[PDB]
Amino acid sequence: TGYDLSNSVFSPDGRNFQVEYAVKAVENGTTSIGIKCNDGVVFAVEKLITSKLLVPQKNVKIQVVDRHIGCVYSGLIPDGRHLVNRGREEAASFKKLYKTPIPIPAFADRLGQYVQAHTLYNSVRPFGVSTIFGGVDKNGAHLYMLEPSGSYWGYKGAATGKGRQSAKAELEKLVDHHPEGLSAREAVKQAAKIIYLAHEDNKEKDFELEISWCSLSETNGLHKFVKGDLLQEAIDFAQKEIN
Amino acid sequence: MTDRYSFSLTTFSPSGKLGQIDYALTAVKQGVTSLGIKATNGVVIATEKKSSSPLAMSETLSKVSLLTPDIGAVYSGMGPDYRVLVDKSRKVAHTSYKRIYGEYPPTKLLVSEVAKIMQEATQSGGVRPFGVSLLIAGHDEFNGFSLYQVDPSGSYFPWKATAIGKGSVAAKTFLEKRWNDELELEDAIHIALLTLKESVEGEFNGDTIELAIIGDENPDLLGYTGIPTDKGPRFRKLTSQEINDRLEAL
Amino acid sequence: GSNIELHSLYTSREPRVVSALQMLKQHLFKYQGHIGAYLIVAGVDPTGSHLFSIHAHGSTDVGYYLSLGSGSLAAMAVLESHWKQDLTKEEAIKLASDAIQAGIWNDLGSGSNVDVCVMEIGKDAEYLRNYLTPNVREEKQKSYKFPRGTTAVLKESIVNICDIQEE
Amino acid sequence: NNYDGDTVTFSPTGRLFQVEYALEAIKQGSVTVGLRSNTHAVLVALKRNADELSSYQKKIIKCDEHMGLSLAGLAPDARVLSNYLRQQCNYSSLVFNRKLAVERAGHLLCDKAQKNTQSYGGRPYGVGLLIIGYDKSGAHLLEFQPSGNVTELYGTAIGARSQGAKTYLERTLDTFIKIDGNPDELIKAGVEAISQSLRDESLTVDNLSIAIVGKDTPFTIYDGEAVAKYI
Amino acid sequence: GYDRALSIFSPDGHIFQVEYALEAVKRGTCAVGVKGKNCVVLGCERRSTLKLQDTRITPSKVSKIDSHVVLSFSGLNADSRILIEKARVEAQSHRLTLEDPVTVEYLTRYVAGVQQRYTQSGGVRPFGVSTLIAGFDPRDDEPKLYQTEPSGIYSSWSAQTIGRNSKTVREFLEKNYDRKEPPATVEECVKLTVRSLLEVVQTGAKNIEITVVKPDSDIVALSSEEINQYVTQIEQEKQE
Amino acid sequence: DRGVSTFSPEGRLFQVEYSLEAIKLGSTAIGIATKEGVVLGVEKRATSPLLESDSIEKIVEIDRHIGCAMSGLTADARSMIEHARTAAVTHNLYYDEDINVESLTQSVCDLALRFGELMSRPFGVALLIAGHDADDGYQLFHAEPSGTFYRYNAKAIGSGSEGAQAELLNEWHSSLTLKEAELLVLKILKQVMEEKLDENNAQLSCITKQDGFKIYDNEKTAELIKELKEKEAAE
Amino acid sequence: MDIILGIRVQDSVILASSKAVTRGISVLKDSDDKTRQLSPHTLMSFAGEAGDTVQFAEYIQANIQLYSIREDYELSPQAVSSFVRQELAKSIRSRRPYQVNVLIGGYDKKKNKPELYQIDYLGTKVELPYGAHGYSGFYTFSLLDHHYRPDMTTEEGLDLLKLCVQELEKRMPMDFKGVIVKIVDKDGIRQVDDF
Amino acid sequence: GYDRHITIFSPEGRLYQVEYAFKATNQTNINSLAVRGKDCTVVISQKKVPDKLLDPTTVSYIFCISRTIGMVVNGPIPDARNAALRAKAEAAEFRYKYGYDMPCDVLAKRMANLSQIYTQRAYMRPLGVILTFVSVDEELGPSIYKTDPAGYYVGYKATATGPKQQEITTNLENHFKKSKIDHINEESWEKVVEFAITHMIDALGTEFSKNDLEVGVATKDKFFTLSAENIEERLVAIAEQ
Amino acid sequence: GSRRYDSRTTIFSPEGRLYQVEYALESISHAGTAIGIMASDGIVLAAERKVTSTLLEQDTSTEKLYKLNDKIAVAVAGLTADAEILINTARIHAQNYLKTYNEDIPVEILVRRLSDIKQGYTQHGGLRPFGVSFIYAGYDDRYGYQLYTSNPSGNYTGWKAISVGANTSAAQTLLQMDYKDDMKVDDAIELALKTLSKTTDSSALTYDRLEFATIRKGANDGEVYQKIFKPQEIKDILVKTGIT
Ligand SMILES: [Cl-]
Ligand SMILES: [Mg+2]
Repeated sequence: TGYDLSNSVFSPDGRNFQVEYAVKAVENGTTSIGIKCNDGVVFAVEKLITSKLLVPQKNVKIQVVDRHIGCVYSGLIPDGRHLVNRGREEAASFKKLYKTPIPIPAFADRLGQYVQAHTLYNSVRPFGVSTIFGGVDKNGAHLYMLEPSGSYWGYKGAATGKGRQSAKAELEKLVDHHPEGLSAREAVKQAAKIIYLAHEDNKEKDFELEISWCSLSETNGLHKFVKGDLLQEAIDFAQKEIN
Repeated sequence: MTDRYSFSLTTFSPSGKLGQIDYALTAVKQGVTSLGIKATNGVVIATEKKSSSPLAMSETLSKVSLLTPDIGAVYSGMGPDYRVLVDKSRKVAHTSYKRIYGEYPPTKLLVSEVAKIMQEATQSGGVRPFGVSLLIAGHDEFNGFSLYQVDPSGSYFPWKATAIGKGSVAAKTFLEKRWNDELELEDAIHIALLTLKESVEGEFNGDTIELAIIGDENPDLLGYTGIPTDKGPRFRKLTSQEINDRLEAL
Repeated sequence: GSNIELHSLYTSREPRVVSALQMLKQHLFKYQGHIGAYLIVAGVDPTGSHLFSIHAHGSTDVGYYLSLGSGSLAAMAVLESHWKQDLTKEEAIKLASDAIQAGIWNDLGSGSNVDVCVMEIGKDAEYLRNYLTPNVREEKQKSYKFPRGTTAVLKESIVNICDIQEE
Repeated sequence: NNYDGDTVTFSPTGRLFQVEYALEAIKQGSVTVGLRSNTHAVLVALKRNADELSSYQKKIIKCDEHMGLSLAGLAPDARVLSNYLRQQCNYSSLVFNRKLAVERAGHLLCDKAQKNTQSYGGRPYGVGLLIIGYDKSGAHLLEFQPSGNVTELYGTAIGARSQGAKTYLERTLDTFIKIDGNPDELIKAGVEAISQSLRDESLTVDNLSIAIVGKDTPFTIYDGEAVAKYI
Repeated sequence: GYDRALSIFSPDGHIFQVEYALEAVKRGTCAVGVKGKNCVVLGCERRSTLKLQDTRITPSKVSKIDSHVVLSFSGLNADSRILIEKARVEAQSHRLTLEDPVTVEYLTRYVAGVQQRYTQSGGVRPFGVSTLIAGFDPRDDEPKLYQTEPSGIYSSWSAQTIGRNSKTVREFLEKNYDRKEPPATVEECVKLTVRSLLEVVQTGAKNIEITVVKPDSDIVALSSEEINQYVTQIEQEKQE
Repeated sequence: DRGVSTFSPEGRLFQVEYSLEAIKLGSTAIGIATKEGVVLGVEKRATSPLLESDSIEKIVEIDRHIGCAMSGLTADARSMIEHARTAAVTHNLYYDEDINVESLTQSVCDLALRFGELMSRPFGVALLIAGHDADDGYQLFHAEPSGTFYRYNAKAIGSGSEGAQAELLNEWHSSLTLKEAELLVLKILKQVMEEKLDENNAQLSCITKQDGFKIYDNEKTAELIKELKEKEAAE
Repeated sequence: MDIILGIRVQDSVILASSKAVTRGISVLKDSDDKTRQLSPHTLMSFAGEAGDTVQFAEYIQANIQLYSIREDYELSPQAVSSFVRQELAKSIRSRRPYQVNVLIGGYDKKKNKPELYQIDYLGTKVELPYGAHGYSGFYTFSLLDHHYRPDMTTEEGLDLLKLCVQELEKRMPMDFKGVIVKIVDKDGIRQVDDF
Repeated sequence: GYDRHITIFSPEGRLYQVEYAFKATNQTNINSLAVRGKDCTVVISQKKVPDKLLDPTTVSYIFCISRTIGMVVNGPIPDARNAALRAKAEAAEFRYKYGYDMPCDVLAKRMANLSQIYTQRAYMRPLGVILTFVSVDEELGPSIYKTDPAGYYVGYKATATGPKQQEITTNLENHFKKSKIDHINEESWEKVVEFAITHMIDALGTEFSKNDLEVGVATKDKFFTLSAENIEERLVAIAEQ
Repeated sequence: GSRRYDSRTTIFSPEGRLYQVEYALESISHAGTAIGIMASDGIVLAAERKVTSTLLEQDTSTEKLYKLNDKIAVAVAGLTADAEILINTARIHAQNYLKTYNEDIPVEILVRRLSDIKQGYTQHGGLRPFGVSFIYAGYDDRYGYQLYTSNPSGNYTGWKAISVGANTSAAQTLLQMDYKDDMKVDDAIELALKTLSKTTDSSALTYDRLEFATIRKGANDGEVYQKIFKPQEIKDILVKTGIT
């Protein structure tokens, strides 16, 4: 034993226990989801209201990369911010050299390689976040989810955090009941519902809903936050479904 | 990041032993048998092509390697370590010698350079020793034919004949009885094949044995004509057919 | 040539002309023409037969016939007059040496003898040092061998070239 | 236990103990309170002395004309982080002729603290900060933790016995937020809030430290007889 | 580069590596320094376990740093060469920039500063050496004698000893050395230095080295016979 | 083993806390600030009678208006003093003025936590930095290896610190004269010292606006010791 | 032109160096000693660009004195001259070369022979019976070609040197304000106070 | 027992971190197979999409390194992509420096040397992957070269990698014992892919749908992967005889 | 991080010893014995090769005696590979001195330089020390014939006669017994071989198990010659002295 004391050490299983311990930090975090729709993607996240003293709508969790990519994550919030800062540098250098905005699969690997690099040495710690991200590019809509190991895949729907099992079950129903696809405005409504349903795992403290989206028709392929009437419409739809 | 292993991973123990070097020698002991014999007019080096799978093409894996036109090398121990050493050995023969003096280094000095590289892996920061022992056969104008052994420590010794790896203890005894100072090259090849048969279990033929010589100059292998002083490489790898011909007269 | 040999050993393949071409031009380009090397590179490899020229600034050119140096104009005049497609080995050697002769006779920077190298496919390359020798010095009218003792000397001494001796 | 030797090591439950131990240093530190209205933002800090001959350790640091913070924990670490903020506020002014946003100031602190939690050799910061400021979107109050977590709040408190002041502010939320165009009453609410965290000792003239920033009010610190008014 | 912190504090507030360096000094051969009214004498022990030695070429224990200052030591011999070299370089550097040779106090402060630096620098261990630095300042007739140690602290001494069994010879010097009236002559000073070593040395043959330093760059090392005469006179007076 | 910049479960840096233990083993140093000046006094503590005590330099000048006393691993203080002197002189070069005592102290304390795996460990010495400037007048600071500095009306550091600090608690008042402070340092030093206090094993110093920083002669201190003995015998 | 001369006789080396220091239109000093003692039996005179001359001489002096202390031994004049040459040969391909010419006069105690070395700023070393740097050689070399012997005494060497200085004072355009003369022999280095 | 944490020798002369990297290779529970035709080299690999929420098009362990070279990986995807990106960079650099396309065997050697360095240098860990490179080389013809965490590499007539590699290996061994040749004597690559799939079915004892497999094909001057519909056409032909 | 695996090669024990230096000396104590004897008219270097084989090519072999320059040579005891690193450094140092001062390097200066390099590995860098002990045999015009030894600690000392490697305790006692100051080279040759013959762990001392060298002024007039003995020449001197 002692194989779990240092990062980048293979155990006799062939496992990196330090990365597996980073996953525990992710599982401890709040719920966040992603939904791939007809011509874009929708992101949503659970924000726990620790106290009345928290200013509503101010502590924003979802982050934009470039102008067409959205990023949300569960786990250690600072680690997620560090990853997004890197993502922004990666996207900037891509656009600098190649002119076109970075494609989503291309962007996904840039994060993947960077996270994977933090499993190669004992002088660094793995990332304590699973990141759900995506957007619209020349080839259409893309949704991805990236783990502490550096592992990522494309997704129809994605979920992580403390209420991931509840969310995953809800996402699986949508995939089955909508083979032809889901619209952007529908996805926002469904996203709200799923976060509310996933909140049963964090039911002690009340929460604040935060949604964003990229859509070719609704947002011209740019990342925007869901605000005002459209946000309230999604909250009402979500509240109606739980009752 | 940064390589933060700037300290030695090989250190003296209370008994005065250098553990990592001893353990590297143990890895060499497990390795497949290889040998070298020196004749009056040449040198022979040989080893078994231990194929990991019958689907694998064992011709693509070269255990016996040309370092210079007149110097060859064979090993016992960890194959990957050997492969990188051959790369470095080839390069150092150019950078530290040929690009300075306009000619290939003599056997002993190339061996000295390889030995240096292996010593540094025994003392430098954040590295383990090489897990191989090399046998380097070669020829040069002023020293003639020569055969050297190089160990993980960086120590090297000249030999009339020797063996390393799996069945080296038995093979060295076999060579002591057969070796004399009047051997011709063909006689040394014959003795090499006899010695190597003892350590091999399965098939024993040109396809499972790798054998090369340092002998006469080969103008046919030079690739060009017109310069009298350039007479061709003394290193030659024996073909599968050439080995089988000598196995009939065995 | 050194790096090509090491490359050939690494790859277990015979070297290609385009590899030497690429390595040369990238080296020369890096030094911005300060390495004054103007080369004609030729050879045969598994891909076929090749002929290139290299300028000191790093530009390369492809051709069936090329000439470089101070006598390149004298040589190219011959090549442009006598070159044709589908030349034989014997016709090409003649054309090449004729082109060099044009330079030897007409260019002051060129002279003496003609060296040749033939690189044919599926064969060893033959280097023909002093293929032609049309400029041998005529016999001198007189011998200038001096009478021994003609030169005035002040001192003599043996020089010790040997190492330090035993005993 | 076995996973608290350095900051580069997760525990089996996904915890970073060196960060948690750094968080502990804040709890040992003296209490400090932060609160704001729509027009002004106030910092109130209980200063601590070594003994009767000693001075009372300063808790509040000015970062710019429109921004500053109060500290709780390792004071030298607060000096490093406040110096960084001073430079960042200054870079924004010199290059962009732009006063640094309080939210963006929080983001910069978060990212600086984070690098110290993921790399070998270094250590987390051992201090918690309460940043107040007035920018183009009005008054702001931030809470910085050396884990990297930064939070925008109406009011808060950090340090020893800070739970008492935090509960008071949670009750008074609706009242003190409405205190617009009245600095003295907003400070009164802050002084009354920090009083809920006191035991044995009371607020004296060289014990109390107050700072304020607002609409037409540069970041200024009040100490000595300047705070006798509020005792 | 190798950056590892080798010299560090322990729970009881000790730097063990610095303290273990003092144990290396305790193992080293005894060295003694005594200053008279117009001179300083440096005595040194030579362990007689090593015979068949070539005393012409063997590194002498007392080293000249400049023409007016000398340095002896106790502890690791290899370590002492590094300090001596640095000290010699600084002595010439001082002459070059200040146009005046170093004071004995300055040279001591430099050597002590080097020793200190090695107690809080990454990747290095402390020097296992304590030194006795003696001499006369330029254009000054007041004798100077300083001591340094691995930690980096230094101080001036009327008389001092370092090395193995230094506790015994310090005991001797504390009762025999009078501050109000120090050794007035060279003879008296050398005699007291030899006497102090004879408490520890064993045989008074080739085991005692003596070096006398006088004002105005007047440094001389005594021979075997010259020292043997002191050894003879001391014991003949003792037989009473 | 373990990191040099490691936090304990209580939220303290191991190495900093251990360096504080080394300072407790050091010789006593006392500082007293008054409206007529600041007095600094130290215990020399010679290890042997053959050691020439006047070479023991535990009180040190930083500038004409700033002095400094030390306690602990005194060898570590040399680089701190060198930095302080450079900072003081450099500021005068850049600004044509004396540097504030607090600003000088802050500059010294910035070195404190520059250790890791920069220097390999914290300083094992505490400093009493005393001085005067036009803005804040006569001041006394206590600079630790934690990087923290407190201002003090009076302060004792070293082996007899907590016993001396309790004595300074009672004796100090805001109307102390310089002469009264001098005797008070001598009184408390004599109380906590192992060996009997005299002019050779103890040293006094002061900083005034007029004369600047001055280390006292052994003849001058001897008279103050004699003056102390008589006034204690007076009641 | 900073006149520096050197003559090697039977049992000693004699160096003569001008006393004037002229900066522009004014003679700032008329008693300047353009030499440094490298070791008890080795003396180096120098001439070249302002500042560089002294900086170089003192740098060499420091290095030789360091060697003497380390080894408790005096380097031979030949060894010192080779060290000096290498420093100048290193210097000439530097960013800013030392613009200094030197003469090294020494007495080798091992061989019991005087030795004179002439080294220019490029690092060009030659051992000579007599030498000079700058324009002085244009007058003195031919004069010494006529009057020199290897078996001359020190007194004859000084008379021969007076003849050089008289010629320089007659035919050179600058007033170099006379010379400081120093003798290097078995007993060490001494200055001739009346010349 | 720190000789099991970093890449230094144990008393037995073993590198335990290298051995444990070999075990990580099978973590994905996927089996791959590679065979050579006359004009082509075919590589097939099992495809497993357990989650319904996954976009199955993005789930892949086959990589297009260069126009001519393809690579299948056995091991975790992060290490797989790490190796893929490096191989792509190396292949591109090679073409720029030496003026011709990097051969399959040379790339394999280069990646093997990089792997060797991780077994010797302490600060770098081995990658828990086995890399199988395939191409139709312009000199050597159809080529299969495989690299592992030890830094070992060799050419192959055919090969298999994964948990059930031995079953596939013996199945292939027995076929080449009958035919007595070093390749699949077949003109079209379509039939070579059919051979590969057929012999994997026989060895593993499992039937495959179009979404259960992943196929890569190397021909002269290009390497390409088959779509689900291209594989379906392949499965239909197998069933009809 | 990496700290976990650091052996800390450059630290003191509680007793004030350098662990790695002490263990390196333990390694050297198993190495073949090497002896140096200094006489009035020259120096002898004798050394024993370790358990050789009949198939070892002796005439082209060199594991013990190495040439640093024309005036100085060394006998090695310990790791040969480590020794060659230092030997090549020493060879360069001698040439640097010659280029600078145009004189051959004094023996002590060369010895001090190598000894300072060894010292460095014990004080800083975190690397293991060189497991090598040298016997330096050399000549210069200042001190004449000189014998020195250096060990992994970087400490060096001068000697009239000295041994390193295996059985030095026994070897030093025998040398101390029969050595005299007015001794000559031919007598020193005999002493060196007789000492090895008694201290050897082998059954008998033969030519194939020895390396031998002399530094003599026995060169034509005032100059010094180095003689590295050939196998046949070692065989002859063994018969002459009456050992075989
Ligand atoms: Cl490579
Ligand atoms: Mg010249």
